[PDB]
Amino acid sequence: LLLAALGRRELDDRDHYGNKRLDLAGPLLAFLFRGMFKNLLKEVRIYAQKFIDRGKDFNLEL
Amino acid sequence: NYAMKKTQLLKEKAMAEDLGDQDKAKQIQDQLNELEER
Amino acid sequence: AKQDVIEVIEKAHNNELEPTPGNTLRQTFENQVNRILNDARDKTGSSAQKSLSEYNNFKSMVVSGAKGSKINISQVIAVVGQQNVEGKRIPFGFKHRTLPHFIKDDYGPESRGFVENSYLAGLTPTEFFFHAMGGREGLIDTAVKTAETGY
Amino acid sequence: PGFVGIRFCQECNNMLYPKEDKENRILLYACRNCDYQQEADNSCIYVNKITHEVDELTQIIADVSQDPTLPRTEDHPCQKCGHKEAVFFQSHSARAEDAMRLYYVCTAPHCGHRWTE
Amino acid sequence: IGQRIVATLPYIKQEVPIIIVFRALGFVSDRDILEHIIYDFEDPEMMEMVKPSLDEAF
Amino acid sequence: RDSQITAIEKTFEDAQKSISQHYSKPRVTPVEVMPVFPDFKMWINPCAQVIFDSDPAPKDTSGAAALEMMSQAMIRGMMDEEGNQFVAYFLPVEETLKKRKRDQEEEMDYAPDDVYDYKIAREYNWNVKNKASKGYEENYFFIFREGDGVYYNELETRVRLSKRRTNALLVVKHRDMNEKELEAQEARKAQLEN
Amino acid sequence: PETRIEVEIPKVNTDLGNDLYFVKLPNFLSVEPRPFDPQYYEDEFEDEEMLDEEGRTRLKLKVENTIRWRIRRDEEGNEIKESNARIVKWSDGSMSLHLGNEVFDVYKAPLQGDHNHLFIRQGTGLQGQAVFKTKLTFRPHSTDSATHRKMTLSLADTQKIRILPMAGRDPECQRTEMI
Amino acid sequence: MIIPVRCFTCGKIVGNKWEAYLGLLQAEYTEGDALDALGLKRYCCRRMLLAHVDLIEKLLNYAPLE
Amino acid sequence: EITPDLWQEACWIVISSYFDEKGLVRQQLDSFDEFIQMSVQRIVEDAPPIDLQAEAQHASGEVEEPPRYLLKFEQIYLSKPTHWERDGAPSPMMPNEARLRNLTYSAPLYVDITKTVIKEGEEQLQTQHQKTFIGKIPIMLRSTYCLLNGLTDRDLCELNECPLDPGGYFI
Amino acid sequence: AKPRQLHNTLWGMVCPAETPEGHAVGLVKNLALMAYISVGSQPSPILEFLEEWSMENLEEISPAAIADATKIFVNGCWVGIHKDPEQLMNTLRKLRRQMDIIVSEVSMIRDIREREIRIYTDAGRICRPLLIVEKQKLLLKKRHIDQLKEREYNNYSWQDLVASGVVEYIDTLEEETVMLAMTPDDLQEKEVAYCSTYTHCEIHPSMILGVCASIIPFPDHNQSPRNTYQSAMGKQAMGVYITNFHV
Ligand SMILES: [Zn+2]
Ligand SMILES: [Zn+2]
Ligand SMILES: [Zn+2]
Repeated sequence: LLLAALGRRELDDRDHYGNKRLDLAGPLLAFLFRGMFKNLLKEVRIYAQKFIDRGKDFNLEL
Repeated sequence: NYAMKKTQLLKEKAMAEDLGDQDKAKQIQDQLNELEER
Repeated sequence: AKQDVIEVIEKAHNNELEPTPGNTLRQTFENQVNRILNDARDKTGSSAQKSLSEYNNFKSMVVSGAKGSKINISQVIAVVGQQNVEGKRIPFGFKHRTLPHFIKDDYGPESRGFVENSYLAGLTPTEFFFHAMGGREGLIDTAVKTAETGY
Repeated sequence: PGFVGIRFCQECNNMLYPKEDKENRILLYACRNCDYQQEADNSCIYVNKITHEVDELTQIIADVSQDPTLPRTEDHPCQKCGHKEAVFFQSHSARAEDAMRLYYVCTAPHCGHRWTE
Repeated sequence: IGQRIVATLPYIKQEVPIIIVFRALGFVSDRDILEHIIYDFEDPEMMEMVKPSLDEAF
Repeated sequence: RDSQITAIEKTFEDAQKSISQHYSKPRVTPVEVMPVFPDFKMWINPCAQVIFDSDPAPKDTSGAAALEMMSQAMIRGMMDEEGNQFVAYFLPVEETLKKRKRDQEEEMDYAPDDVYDYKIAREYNWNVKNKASKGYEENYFFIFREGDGVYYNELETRVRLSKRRTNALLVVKHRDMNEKELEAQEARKAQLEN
Repeated sequence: PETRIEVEIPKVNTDLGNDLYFVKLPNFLSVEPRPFDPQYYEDEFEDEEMLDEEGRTRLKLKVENTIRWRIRRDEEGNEIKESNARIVKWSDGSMSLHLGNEVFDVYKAPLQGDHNHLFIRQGTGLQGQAVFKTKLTFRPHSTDSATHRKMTLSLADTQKIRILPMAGRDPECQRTEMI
Repeated sequence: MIIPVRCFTCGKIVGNKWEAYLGLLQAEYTEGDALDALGLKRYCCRRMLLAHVDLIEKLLNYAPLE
Repeated sequence: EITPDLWQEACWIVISSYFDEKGLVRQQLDSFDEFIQMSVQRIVEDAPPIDLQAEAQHASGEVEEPPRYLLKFEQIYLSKPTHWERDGAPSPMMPNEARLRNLTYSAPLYVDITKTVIKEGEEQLQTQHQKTFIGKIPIMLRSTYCLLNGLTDRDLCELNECPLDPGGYFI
Repeated sequence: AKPRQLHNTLWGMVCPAETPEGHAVGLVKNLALMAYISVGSQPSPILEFLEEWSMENLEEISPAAIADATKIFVNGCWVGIHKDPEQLMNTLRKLRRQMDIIVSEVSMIRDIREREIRIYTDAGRICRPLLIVEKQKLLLKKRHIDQLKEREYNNYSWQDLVASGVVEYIDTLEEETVMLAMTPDDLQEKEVAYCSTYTHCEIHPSMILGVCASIIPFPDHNQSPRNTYQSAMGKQAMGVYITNFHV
């Protein structure tokens, strides 16, 4: 930052492609799948919660 | 007739899904005939 | 034109160029090179005009005023010319240079966007890309002004 | 005028700042935290080059001599080693960039001599 | 008088003076801090530029 | 398990069968067929792969001639002014090259009374990694012997040399290996069976 | 001043022949230095798990494309060495690697840039033997084979995914377990 | 997809020559020589066979409707 | 070296080789395959294992140390595209079948789960439920996980599919 | 306007003409014919290779030693500093040119004046293959071509070319420290030396055009905006879009 401020270095260009990356089908789906799976675990949590707080046994298949 | 895929899929599935090597060979014999059969 | 530009570029590199009142050296330098290249394009265009026969059909569409102008004739027959973005010569998009094919701190004609071919001769990839850079701007402005003037 | 730079406290290694000797009327350097203190060396508190008169040589580095993307001239033998091949480029610093002045570096290893003409 | 440097840290509802961030990382002396920034103390020009931030975190 | 061992065995029996057409461009014909075997002579030697960061070749020799000089070069570990150990690279003179080549014509491994001269060229930092270290990647080399076959060896040890920062002449006289040195090869040789 | 180093060490000998080629086999090809015997065989006990298709992908290449050699004794007891791989030279100067009955292309390229050398360590020194001059590069022919389709995954060489054989009534499995 | 029956510009029948042209194409004839053999000299006619793409060969790969 | 005369031939021959080597959607096919091969497992293990503790009923009249159930996800499995008829009978799901039946060209996913319960310092019984069924993931066409993977020209048209299709899209 | 504008950085990576002319003008782009996007790979082989090299690891090095040393960033992670990075870069290049430690997607950038080494192995890096130029002479000789004209029979390919260190994949970020020739048949001769230090040569400059832009004949003989409109119009042209269209 100082270098640029001192003018010893030219500013970075947001449109310079050297500063850019393209999100392919991998990161795209991974970004989705991460959220959907992580929340899915809450479903398993609450389901087990219903049985196990009662001290009962939760069938994970459900 | 279009079941070449079905026979090929059946033979391909059996080879990895079946623990015996004989099933893949028996399917392979049918598979060679399949070029004419379809 | 290329030689004259090179000579001026070297004088500039030698810092022999006088900054006019108010303007800086770089500003007068930019002005000088642009002037020379514009003059080159204009002079070559003029020479093309003077060479066109009355059966030349671009000129027939220019003197009737129906479609085209002497500048288009210059670009097709004589030379395409300097390709500008924001009114200026092609900028050093890469670090201190316009393309990986040119060397750092290269202010030469084709190095900064001066297309030395006419469209009939076709554009070399560097000057082809410089013409692409110049042509994209018009399309973008075309797309946004409709949104400003309607309001 | 010179150029004042940052100094760190030997005690806390924090930056040291100038203070006047209110009695002897002289300049002192003192740590803003601990009373660590020493007598100042410049008599100059600050400098600000408005013209930006600068020794471009300090920011130029010899490592650029091997840059393959740098123009080379057989026309300018190295003033230090005399080697014919030298790289040349402009001073990319706001006031130096406005001046468009050129810098030359030798295309010879361990020589790397950099000069302007 | 000016040119203080602040970092917009994620989840931090307000911008934070960076010299504080270096002390917070455990690089508590200004020497340490600059050692991670001003790799070469031979730069009076750059050293003079961080002072606004150093003052804010002094 | 046995169905795969059986499948592997088939490949050895099939490998002696002759070839009659190219896998494409069938109009072409075969010049030479060679089987691939491990070099039974070379495995007993504690082989180390030396990887340099940049070209070590001697300035006076170009092309195929230059590689011959480097191929017979000798390298030694040294201890510097600060006590850090490094590697010295020594190159043979033409006379040393003649002696080394001469021994092949006389069918001798080395002459017990002769001495071989090598002079230091450059100093290098060293890193030695072998198969017992985690994540080691296998490098191989094949020796082609026309009319005989292909004999290969695996590079069990990898040495990386990078330019560092003592003008030494290495004069080496050879002797036969002792009982412990032969045992030192055989302990290394044991990775070839069971 | 010339630092004089006089040393006595045994010479380690190498028979370098006429041509030396460097070889790094891609993940779908491999080489075994021990003589192949079904007895004392390498413990390649992968299949007992009743593997999925990623496991069979690696297993198929590991079992079928691993180059091995063995010592065989004839009826008179003379030892004949058999290898399952052999290299063939063609009239146009090209080459090919043969792994049993299957055929693979071999392109000759001289080793540019990398200064890779063979040395033998003795005590504190290394005795030079050779510099690699040319390397072998391989590519599979025989596109009609099903094996070529699965080799695409071989690069996959923390857990890695598996493929079930598309088997089971899954909708029924869902419906029934949820009861 | 399949050879046009007639030359788009002039009207000469070009549908009855594609198999002949393919026979000529088996040999090392340049695309121009086949037309020369088939006697198609005006470029309007020549463009018809020179630019044709016989995709119907691909269309036959699909399973048949007994 | 290559003369200017042959450099033009060499140049288009090299480009042709590139088009033999890499198709036009290589990065997509590669990304989806990598998503299936690496990122999906990475995402699975990247989740923290669950530790659930029963809400104290205080029925004992004392501050209870309620039993807690723990789960950790292990191995991941992905079948090939599978179509189950209404009866759940599994059959290969072909892209054209999914297209005509407006199905989703997807394959079911399975994961190994170790179930656990930790009763104070008293015995805990960590147990496991292997190859549990997770949702169905659509496969990108022509990926390695497709059924039209590495399939020859004869096969694809026989599968009523186009052999020139680069893939890289989902159904 | 910048996000819609055709920046120099797009050369050879993104087609310069093929973009929608509507509100998506300049925002929506299309890839050049030889543009490849890194799928991504782990840095682990490289990290140990760096740690064993003459790199003072960042976790190990003294601040004073960082001044006259390049800072190495891997996937942007600053991991250490190096005192003679040219030797490092030579090694790193040598490795990539063999596809050994350094896989073929990785991009290693040495900022000479800046003293930075940025190594990227992650995914999403758009890159393209380029010819390597060591001297003012090609790495690609007739033996490669002779093998390749027969590529119909023998499968000689890119893998052999890169594994042999004749071709290399340069990423946009790395393309700033390479000196690139357009053609070896002309940029290896000289009249008055312009560069004399080329590092790469374009395989073929027409490969900067995209899919719709590559059907255009004589695109350098047209005003570029017209080319853009054709590029757009190539997306509206009717035709046989697939062989199973009847199914
Ligand atoms: Zn203090
Ligand atoms: Zn010099
Ligand atoms: Zn006609």
